[PDB]
Amino acid sequence: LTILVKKEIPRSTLDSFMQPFQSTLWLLVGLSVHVVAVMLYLLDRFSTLSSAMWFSWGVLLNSGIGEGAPRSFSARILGMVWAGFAMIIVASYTANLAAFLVLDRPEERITGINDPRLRNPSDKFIYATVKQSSV
Amino acid sequence: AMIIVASYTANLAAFLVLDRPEERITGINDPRLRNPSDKFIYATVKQSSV
Amino acid sequence: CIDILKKISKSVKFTYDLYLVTNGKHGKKINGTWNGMIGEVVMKRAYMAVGSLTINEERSEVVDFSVPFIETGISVMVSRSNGTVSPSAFLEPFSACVWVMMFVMLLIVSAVAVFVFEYVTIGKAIWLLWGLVFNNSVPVQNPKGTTSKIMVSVWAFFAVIFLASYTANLAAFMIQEEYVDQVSGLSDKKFQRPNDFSPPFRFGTVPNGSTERNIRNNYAEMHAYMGKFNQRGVDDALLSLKTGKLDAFIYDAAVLNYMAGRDEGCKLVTIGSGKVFASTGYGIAIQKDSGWKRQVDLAILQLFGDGEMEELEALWLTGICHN
Amino acid sequence: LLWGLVFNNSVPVQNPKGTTSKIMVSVWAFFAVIFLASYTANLAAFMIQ
Amino acid sequence: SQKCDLVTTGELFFRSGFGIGMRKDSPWKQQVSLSILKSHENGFMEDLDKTWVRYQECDSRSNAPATLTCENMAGVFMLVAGGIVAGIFLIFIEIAYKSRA
Amino acid sequence: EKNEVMSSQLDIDNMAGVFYMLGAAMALSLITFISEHLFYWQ
Repeated sequence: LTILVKKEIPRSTLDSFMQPFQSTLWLLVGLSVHVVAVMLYLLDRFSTLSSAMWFSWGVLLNSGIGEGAPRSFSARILGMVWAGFAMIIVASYTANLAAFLVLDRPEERITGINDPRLRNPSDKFIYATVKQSSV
Repeated sequence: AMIIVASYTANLAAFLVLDRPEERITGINDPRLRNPSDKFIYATVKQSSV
Repeated sequence: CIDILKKISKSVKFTYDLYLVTNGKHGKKINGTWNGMIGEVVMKRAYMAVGSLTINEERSEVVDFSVPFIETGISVMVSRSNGTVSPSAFLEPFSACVWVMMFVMLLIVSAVAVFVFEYVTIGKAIWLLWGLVFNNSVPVQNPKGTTSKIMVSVWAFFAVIFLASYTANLAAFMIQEEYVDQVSGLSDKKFQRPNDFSPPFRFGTVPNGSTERNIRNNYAEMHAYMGKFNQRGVDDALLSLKTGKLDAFIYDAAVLNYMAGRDEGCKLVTIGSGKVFASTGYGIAIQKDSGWKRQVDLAILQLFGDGEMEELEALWLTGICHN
Repeated sequence: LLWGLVFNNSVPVQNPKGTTSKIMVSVWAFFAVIFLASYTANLAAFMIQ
Repeated sequence: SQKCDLVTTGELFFRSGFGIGMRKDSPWKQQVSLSILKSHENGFMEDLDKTWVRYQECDSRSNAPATLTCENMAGVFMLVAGGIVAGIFLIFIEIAYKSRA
Repeated sequence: EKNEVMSSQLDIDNMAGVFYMLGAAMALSLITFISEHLFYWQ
């Protein structure tokens, strides 16, 4: 003898492509990209317009199209810590998708014939027995 | 080359946290305990309550 | 079964005359004559055989048998380390629709490229679109800076999404993966061709027993090759399996499951599926036309009516990593 | 340019005429793959466990 | 196995078997269990299982742990296609700005 | 036992200290420009 129940499906949530887990956060990150480009252009202003319009998104998206390195090496150090931030951002993004994939499956199984769900007859666990049976 | 480096990363991540070998006993009703064998030497201190 | 016999003491009708058999293990028809416990149950030397013997056709014809109380079956056991092969891809890596929609997005923006080129080497531009999502680090001709250069950043963001999804799927399945390689397919063909497609397999059986007569009545063409492997002793076969000097040991899988649960590690396992090739039962031998066995079987069903043998199985037949 | 090494920069890089420094670029690029693999593996390891 | 959305949870709560009903002291208690042994001898019971119950229809509950499928996920590709016509409109805007500047 | 839950709507407290370490390196650039401004008088 065993017990048959209904299969509950822990659905895959394939819709996470348009979701992905931040979902309120990367917008202000993209705004910080723009104001960091303004920081670079203002460092190079008094002592390069398209390198403000470009080369900020490209170094985090791994396509470096622009005016390249600034003549000020301090702004080059700022770009260094910037792209290091980009590196840990994309690494953490991959790591948390891999976490979101296979982390948990919700509990469906009963703990055998000595279940406290079974031992205490409650309303939400309706059992059955076919009439005039051996059991 | 792309699928080589991707599979390399994936199998390092697999090798890291895949298995931990079993050390724990299954409580007081262990078949290791229920069958007194040589490799599980038990102890009791003398003149004790247990 | 000694505890079962103590429940026969509980069903108090009989007292005991114990005896340990000395010549022959179970019993074999030798020119009609029977040795073993069958040789004891004939000639009225023994009446009730409580030893772990199976109910069989050539045995039930001689004497009266009881109801079987333990489900038994013949299988094999191996000490096998397992694995899997992902054959040259991720077995069907993505959904194939997006895996060809990559080829669609190679072609939809070729028209945008050939339109903005007037503002032409579109074949160069096509391998620049391949120098897109895959990280190529190859030198790339760039335009004067326009919406195509916008689309480079767009599809670079898409490239990060692509490689992230691929790495996440790869890590997902190469963590979550089952391992079954060669359980039951070879048993009727490789094992029915034991050395014809492979270096030869060291089989595992016993000298005397019902399994030898079964395998000589069903698959006798392999039992002659099996005749080089007639290991006396179950633990000796276990140690020969530990030394790699055995392929698999053919035996009743109740004892095999018990010893596999009671293995030190569990490199040594059963077939795993539980698909026993035989399906028989363990019972008690009675003299023919002895009316007591009816009331004995009534007490056997009395035992069955409360499930004490599950508790004695928790007392006796319980393993370690058989879970 | 040594910072335009292990971190994937995609920034334009002045290259020499081709010598053992260019050998070392490939050496530290192999090291870069080892680096990013180790970092991603550790990150996934703790953010699961 | 046949119908989906149905799984069994535990293990053998009882242990039994299926026999043949016979009125008591029937002479056909002979050879019936021996024919069961004969059907066991050739594996004819397994042939009957191949006839009926060795046919798996619904998938197992091993836990597919995950899946390869991403069939409806081209909303990023739809955002790409919506940005394509925005790029054509912005090409017209850049033409207007070239005419201005 | 206890178990593990997934983490969506990401914990924003990491990027705040990321911005903190960003602005920390931002402050060095101004005094580096001032040191270069004093290097022209030497």
